[PDB]
Amino acid sequence: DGVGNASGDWHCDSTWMGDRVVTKSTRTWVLPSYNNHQYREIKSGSVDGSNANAYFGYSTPWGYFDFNRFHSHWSPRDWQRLINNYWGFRPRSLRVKIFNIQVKEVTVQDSTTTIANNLTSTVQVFTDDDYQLPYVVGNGTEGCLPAFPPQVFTLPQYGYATLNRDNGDNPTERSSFFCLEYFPSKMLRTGNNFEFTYSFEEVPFHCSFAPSQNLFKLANPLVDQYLYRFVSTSATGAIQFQKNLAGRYANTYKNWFPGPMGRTQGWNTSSGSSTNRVSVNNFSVSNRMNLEGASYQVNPQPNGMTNTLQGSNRYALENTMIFNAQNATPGTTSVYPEDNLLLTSESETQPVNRVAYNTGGQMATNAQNATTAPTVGTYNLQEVLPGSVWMERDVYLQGPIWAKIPETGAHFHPSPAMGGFGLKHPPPMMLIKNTPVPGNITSFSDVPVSSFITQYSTGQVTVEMEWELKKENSKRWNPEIQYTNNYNDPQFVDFAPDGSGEYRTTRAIGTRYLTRPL
Amino acid sequence: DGVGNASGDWHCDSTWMGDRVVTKSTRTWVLPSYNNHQYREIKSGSVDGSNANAYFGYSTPWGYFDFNRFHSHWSPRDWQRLINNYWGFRPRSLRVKIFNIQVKEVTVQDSTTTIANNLTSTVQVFTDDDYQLPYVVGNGTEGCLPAFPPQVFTLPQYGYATLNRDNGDNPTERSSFFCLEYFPSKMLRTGNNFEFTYSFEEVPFHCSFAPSQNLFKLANPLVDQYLYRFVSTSATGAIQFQKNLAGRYANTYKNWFPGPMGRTQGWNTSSGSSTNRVSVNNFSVSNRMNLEGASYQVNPQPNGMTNTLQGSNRYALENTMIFNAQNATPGTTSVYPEDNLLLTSESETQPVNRVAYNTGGQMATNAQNATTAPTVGTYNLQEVLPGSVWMERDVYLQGPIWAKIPETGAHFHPSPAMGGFGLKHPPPMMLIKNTPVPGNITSFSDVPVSSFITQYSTGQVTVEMEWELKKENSKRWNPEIQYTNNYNDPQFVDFAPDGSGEYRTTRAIGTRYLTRPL
Amino acid sequence: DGVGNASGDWHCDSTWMGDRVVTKSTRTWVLPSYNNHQYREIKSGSVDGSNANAYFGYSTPWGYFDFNRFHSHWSPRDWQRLINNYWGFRPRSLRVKIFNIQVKEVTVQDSTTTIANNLTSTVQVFTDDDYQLPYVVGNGTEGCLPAFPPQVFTLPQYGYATLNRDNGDNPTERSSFFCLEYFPSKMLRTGNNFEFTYSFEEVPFHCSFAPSQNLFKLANPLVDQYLYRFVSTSATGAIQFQKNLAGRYANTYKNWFPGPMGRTQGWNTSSGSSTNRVSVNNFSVSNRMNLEGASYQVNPQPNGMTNTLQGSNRYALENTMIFNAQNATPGTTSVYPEDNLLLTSESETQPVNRVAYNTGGQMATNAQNATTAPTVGTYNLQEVLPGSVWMERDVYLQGPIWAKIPETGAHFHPSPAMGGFGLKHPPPMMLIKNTPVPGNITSFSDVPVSSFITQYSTGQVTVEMEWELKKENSKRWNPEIQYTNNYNDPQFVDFAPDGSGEYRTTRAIGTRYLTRPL
Repeated sequence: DGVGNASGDWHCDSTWMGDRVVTKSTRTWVLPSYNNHQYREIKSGSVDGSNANAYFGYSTPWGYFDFNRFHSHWSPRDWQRLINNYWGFRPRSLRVKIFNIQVKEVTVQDSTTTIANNLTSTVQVFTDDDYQLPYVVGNGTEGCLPAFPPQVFTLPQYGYATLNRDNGDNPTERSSFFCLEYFPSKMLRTGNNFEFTYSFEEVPFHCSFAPSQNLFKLANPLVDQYLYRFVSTSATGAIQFQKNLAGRYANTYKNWFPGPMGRTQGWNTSSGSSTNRVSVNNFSVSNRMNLEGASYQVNPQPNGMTNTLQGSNRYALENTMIFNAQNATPGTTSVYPEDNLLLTSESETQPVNRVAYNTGGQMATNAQNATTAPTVGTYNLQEVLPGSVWMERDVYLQGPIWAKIPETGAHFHPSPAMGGFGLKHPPPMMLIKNTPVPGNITSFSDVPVSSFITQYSTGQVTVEMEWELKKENSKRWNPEIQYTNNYNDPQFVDFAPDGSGEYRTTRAIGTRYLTRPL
Repeated sequence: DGVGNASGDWHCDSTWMGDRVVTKSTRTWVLPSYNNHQYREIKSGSVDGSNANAYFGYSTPWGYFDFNRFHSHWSPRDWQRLINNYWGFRPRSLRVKIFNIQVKEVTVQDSTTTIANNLTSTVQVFTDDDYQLPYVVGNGTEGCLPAFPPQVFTLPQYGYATLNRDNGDNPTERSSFFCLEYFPSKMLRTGNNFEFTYSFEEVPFHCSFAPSQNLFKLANPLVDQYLYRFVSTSATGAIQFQKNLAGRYANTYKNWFPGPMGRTQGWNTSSGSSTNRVSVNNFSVSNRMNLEGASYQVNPQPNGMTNTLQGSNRYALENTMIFNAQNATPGTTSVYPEDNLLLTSESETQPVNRVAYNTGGQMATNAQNATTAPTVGTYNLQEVLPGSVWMERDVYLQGPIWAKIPETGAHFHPSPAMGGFGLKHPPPMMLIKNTPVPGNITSFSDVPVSSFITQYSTGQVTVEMEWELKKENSKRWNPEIQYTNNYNDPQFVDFAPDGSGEYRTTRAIGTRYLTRPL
Repeated sequence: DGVGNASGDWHCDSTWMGDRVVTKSTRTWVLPSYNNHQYREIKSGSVDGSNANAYFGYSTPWGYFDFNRFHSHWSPRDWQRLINNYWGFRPRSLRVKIFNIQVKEVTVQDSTTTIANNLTSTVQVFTDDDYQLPYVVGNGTEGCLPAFPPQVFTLPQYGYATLNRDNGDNPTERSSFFCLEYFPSKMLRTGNNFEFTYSFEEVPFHCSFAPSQNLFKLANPLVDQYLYRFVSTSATGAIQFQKNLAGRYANTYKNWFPGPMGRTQGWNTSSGSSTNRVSVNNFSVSNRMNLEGASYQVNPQPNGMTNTLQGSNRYALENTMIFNAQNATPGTTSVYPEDNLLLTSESETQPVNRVAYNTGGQMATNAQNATTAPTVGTYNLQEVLPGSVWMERDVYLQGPIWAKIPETGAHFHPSPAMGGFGLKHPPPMMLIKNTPVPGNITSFSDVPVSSFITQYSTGQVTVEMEWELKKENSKRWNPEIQYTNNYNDPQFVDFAPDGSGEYRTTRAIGTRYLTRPL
C-alpha cells in the first residue's frame, strides 16, 4: 500500500469469555540473511563417540516462525488463572499475521558500517499447508516468540536432516532434497502485510487435574468383598482360601491396572547428593533404543510414569523435563549444577502412574512341584496391558504446545513424550526469507551471480489463538491447592525484569493443581 | 438358457480412471470330484515330533475360489505402474461371475478312458454371506487364480480343522461339524451362469511410500534444544547437566518411539555363508508361542520390525516372507537353497522400525547407592508403548490381499502379520461342487448309494475389483527411485513364458518405492 | 441362439453401382489348436551365415484372419472389368463376420481317431482396435482367404519377433511380451456369431493408368524455346550459346525430373540366359541395408523405378515382385526356374520412372581450369530431389492391399515398397482361438493343468468391402489396350480348376492398362 502508513496495529491481550479464551501476542522479529542466499549440504560424522550423532541434511536460506511454547501466548498471571480454575483446555483456532516490514541494507564500506533502509526490497513468505516439507517445529527447539513481549527475537534458520548411510555423513539413494523456492510464496515490500488462518482438529482436552484417590484403593473401606483369595497350602498340599476383608487393599481384587513402565535410574537431588554415586558418565548407563545400528537416548521416556515420589529428593532424571531459568547462548558446552535449572516433577500423578526408579512388580518364574518351591521374578519394564490406565505428562508454561504425529500409517496412542497435543495436521510451518538483490554485475556469465548486497529485515508478528476450556464442577468441601506467588525474603520479583532489564523466571509452572475423585 | 449359446464373455483388462482403477480377470478352472461325494473326518497325531501338528477336522467334497493374491488381479506392468505413482490404495468393490460351465463324464471302461460331456448334469454354488463357516481363504494357502491368464487351474478342496483334544487326533465335546449342503445353493447346468457382488468396508489405505527421515532425527540440525540433560555426577555426588546442542541426535529429547520388537535370529545370505553357524535345525531354536500346551512357530512375527538393515547380507529369516520363483507340486519335502527363492526385504522401513536381530535397547537393572554402581540391561522384546509409531509390512505382487480378523471380541490393531488388509467381513467364500449322479442301482436299500458316475467340471470365472488410489503430491526436487526392469545379460524375459511355455518370475515386487518426509 | 439354426448365410457377390462397388466373400476356415494352448518363446541364431536371420520372439496359441490380398475380394473377371474401365480406386469400408462355428473333439483312442462334435465348447475372438499388438498382416505373409471360394483354409498362427540382443537369440531389457488373453474377447458356442465393422481413412486413389507421354518430351515439337544453352567454348575461352530448337528434346530445358533411383543388377530372362553370368550367389552381390550391425536384402527396393525396359528380356530381379502360379507347401527350400513363376513387369511406367539396371545419370566431378578438362561422373543412386515425379508400384490381383505405416513419428511419402495403400490405422487384426477344455484331472496341484482334450474348429467368414472408383474421361481417339483372355492352343482354362480340381492361375494381372496424357 504505502510507505508512510502502518500495515497493522499491536494487539496483545487476553479475553476470557466463559468457556473460551482468546489470546493474542505481537512481537518484533529480525531476519538475517542466512547462508548468503544459498543452500548448503550440511553433514556430520559420529561425534562424542556415538554414530547416532552422524547425519546428512540441508541448511536453507530461510527462517521460520515458531509459536510452539505456551509462554508465547500466556502471561504468568493468565496461566495461573487457568490452572487454578479449569479442569482442562484444548486449542481451537489460530490466526497469524505479519506486518510493518522493513528491509535494511547494511554496508561496511570503509571499515565502518552504515545501515540505510531499502524501500524496494521484498521479503518472501509461504505457509506449508499440505505438509510436504520436513516439519521441525515440534521438537523442542529454540527459536520461539520470546516469553516477554518487549523482547525482540531473530528467526531461526530452516534446515533438516534426511537419510544418511550406514551411520555416516553420506547420503542414500532415498535421501531427498526439498527446494523451498519450489513453493508459491507471497512477496512483501514495506507496505504489505501477510495473513493466515488455521483451525485445529478435534483433540482431546488436556487434563489439568490430579487424582484424589489411589488406583488400588477404589473399593469401599467399610464393606468386604464377596470374593476369596488363595492364601496358602496345607501340609496335605490342599489349597486354602480366605475372604477379602475391608480396608485390606493389599489383597483386594482389582479391576484396573497402572500403566506402562520402564525403569530408569534415580538420582538424589542436592539434599541427598551424598548418597548419589560419585562421578558417573550417564551415557554409558542410560536408557537407549537402537534404530538402524545406532544407540539413541530416549529421554524423557514414554508416558505412564512419575519421575518422583512426593516427599523424596530422589529423581528419575531421564524421565524428567529440564528447562533453564536464565536463557542461554548457542553452542554452550558448559556443565551446570541443578541450581538455575527447573526440574519438573510429576508426582501429582503418583496416585495412578508408577515411580520410574522402582521395579514394576513381581511375577512367577516357574512351576511348583512336590520338589520345586514357588519363585518370583521382579520385572523392570512392562508395556501396555489390557485394562490399564495412566495419566499423560503435564504441560508447562515454558513447555511445548503440540507435536506432529509421524505419518507412517500405524501408531498407538499418539501423545508426545514431551507433553502437548499430538496432531495429524498441526499448524502449518511459516517460512520467510529476504529476496536477494545482486551486487554490481557488469558482464554475462552463465554462472549464477554470487555477489549480493547484505540486508536484513525486521517486522512484527501477531498470533491469536482461541482455546476451549473445561469448567471444573467438584463437590469437594475443604479448600484445594492453588498455584500461589509464595516466596520468602524476595530480593527480586519473579516473572519480571531485573535491574539490568533481563527477564527472570525461577519457577516452572505446571498444570495439575485441582483434584478429582478417580 | 441354451446349450449352444455362451453364458458370458472374456473380460480381462484394467482401466485407470483418475483415483480409481478397475481390474478384471477371467480364468478357466477345473473342478474334480473330491472325496467321491462324501465327507470324511480327517485327523492327525503329533508329526515331526511336535504335537502342534496334531489336528482333527473334516474334508468335504467341495472346492472353493480364492482371489486372495495380488497377481490374480494385477499384471506386472500394472503393478509397477501403481507402485511408482501412488502413495497408497485400498479395495472398494468386488464382483465375481461364473459361466460357460461344462460337465464331463469320464469312463475307464475297457482299460481305456473316454471323456464324453453330460448335458443334464449340474454344479452347485453358494457364497457364505454371513460367515457361518470356517474361513480358510486368508491363510496363505495355495489355490488361487494363476498369475498368468492362459493358465488353467484346479479348484482346491474345502476342509477345516476344528477343536482337537489334548494335542491329539481326537475331538472334544465342542468340536463342530458343518454340513455345507445345509446352505441354500444355486444349481447350474451348461446354460446357466452365477453372479455375485460385494463391497468392502472402509479400510485404511496401504501406505506405499517409504520415509525419507529417521524417526530420531526429526529435529532441526541447526537450532539447539531449550532442554538440558543429566550428563554426570561430580565427586560430591552432585548431579550435573548440559544443554542439548544441534545435530547431536544421540542426546536430543525425543517425542516419538519406534514400534514393537521381538528379537529373532539373523542369518547371513550367500555372500556370508561362511559366517553362519554350520548345520543348525532351526525348530529347536526358533521363536515360538505356546497355545494349549503346544509350541507353534510364529513366523513371520508381529508387525513393527525390519528383517534386514539396508547394506548388509544378514537376514532375520523368521521375520521374512519367502516365496518361490518356480511354482511347486503338492507334498514336496525337498530342501531348497536360496537361489530360486524370493526373500522379501523390508529395509525401506529401517528409518522407523527396528532390526529384528539386534537388542532393542538397554534399560536400568538397579538403583545406585553410595555403594552400588548404575547398571543397564539390554532387552530382547518390547511390546507396544504409548506414543510409538511403526510401519506395517508391505504387500507384494505374489502376496495376499486381505485376511479375516477372528471374531473373539477383543483385539489390538487388526493388521495381519502377512500383510494385506484386515477385515471384519471379508469377501465371502465361494464354494462349488459337482452334484452327484448315481450309477446303475437296481434295488431298494435303506443304505445310501455309493456307486457314482465319475465326472468333472470346467468353466470360466471372471472377477472384477475396483480400487481406490491415493495420489502422490510431493515437493521433492531430485528424482525418486522407481521399480525398473533392470536386468543384465538377459537369457530370458522376466514375467513371461520361457521356451517350454512355463511362466517365469524372478523378482518379488513390493510396494515401497516413493518417499515421504516423516 | 440355437444348435439347429444357422447363424448366417453365404453371401458372395459383387455389386457395381456407379462410382462404388461392393464386394463380398465368404469362406470356410479351420482353426487348429496351436501350441497346445501355450505361449512359447521362439528364437533363432544366425542362419544361412547371416546374423540378420537371428531373432527372438513369441509364438501364441492364436490364429488370425488375413484379408490382405486382392484376390480375396475380386474374381478375375471383376478385376479385369475394373482395370479396363477405371482410372483408380480406393477402399472405403469393411465389414467382417464370423458364423456357423463348429468345434470338433478329436480322439485317437485305440490307434484310431474318432471325430465327434462338442456342443458346449467355445471359440474366443477379439479385434485389436487400438493397435496395441504387433501388426503382422501387411508383410506379404501367407494365410489369406484363398483365391477360389470353394477352397477351405486353415488360419495361420499368430507370433511376433521382438527386440533381440547383438544379433543373437537373446532378449534385451526392452523386449516385450504381449499377453493376448489380456484383451477383452467374445466367446462363441455353436449358435453364436461375431460381427465387426470398419471404415478407412481417406487415402489417395491408386492410379491405374499409364502415362502416354515421356516426362522429358512434354514441350511442343513444333515451337522452339526462347531459352539458350551453353554449347561450347571458343579458342579464346569465350563461352558460346545456341538456341533450343524444336523437337530436340535432348537439349530442351526441363521443368520436372524423374524420381528416385538405386541401381540394382539386371539379369536376362530365358531368351537371353546365355548372356547372364554363370553360377552367381546373389546374396553376396545384392543390394543391402545395414540396421544395427546386420545386412538385410531390401527387395523390392523403394518406389520410383521400373524393373524393366519394354521390349527387352533383361530384368532387375531385386526390384521385382515374384509370385507363384501353383501354390506351395510350408518349409520348401527347393530351387525353382522362371517357368511357373509370375515375374511382374512395371514398364508402363517407363515413361516416367528410370530403369533399375542403368546408371541414373552423370554429373560433374571437378572444376575446369586453363589446365584441367571438364570431367563427368556417372552416379548409381539418387534420392528424392525437389520437383521430381514418379509413379508408384502397381497392384496385382495376387498382391497385397494395404500396409501399416510404422508409428515412429517421422516418415516421408508413406507408400509401401510392395504396393497397396499405406495406412496409419489399417483394418484391425482379428485373432481367434479355441478355448481350452481340461482332460481328466483328479487332484489339486498349484501347478497349471497340461492335459487338454484335442479339438479344432471350423466355421465361415464373410468379409464385405466397399470401394470407390475414379471414372476415366479421356478424349483419346484410337482404341486403348485392355486386359484380354489372349491364349493360343489352350490345353486348359486359366483361372479355373483343372482335371484334379486344383485352381490354375498362369498370369499376374496388374492394373495399368488405360493411358493418360502426362
